[PDB]
Amino acid sequence: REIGILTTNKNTSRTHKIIAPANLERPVRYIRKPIDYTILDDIGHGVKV
Amino acid sequence: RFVRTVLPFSQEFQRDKQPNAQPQYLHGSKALNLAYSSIYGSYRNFVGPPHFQVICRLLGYQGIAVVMEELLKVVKSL
Repeated sequence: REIGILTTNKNTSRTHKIIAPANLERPVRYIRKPIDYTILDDIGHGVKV
Repeated sequence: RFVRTVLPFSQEFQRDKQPNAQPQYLHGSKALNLAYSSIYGSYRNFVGPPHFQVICRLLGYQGIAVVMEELLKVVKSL
């Protein structure tokens, strides 16, 4: 009890060397599409033509 | 490791007189007394981990706590 008056807990914890997510990042297939100029109209004061 | 300094600034320890008795009371025979003194003479010129661990074993926990509190009071005064 006497040494305990001057004692505090330690913020020590254990974690694995490497931790991975539950779901990995799967690759996404590439699809060719043409240039579209009507994608920024819905944001801001756009103009529809 | 701790080693002694030079040009001491304090000489007021005035320790108590050493007790003297028959050789038997201290390390058995006279021949044994010289060997042990020589063996332990290497620890006189420094203070290190071996001294600290022996202090911990002898003082237990009450000695550590009281020493720590007194040192805190000394720091407060200084």
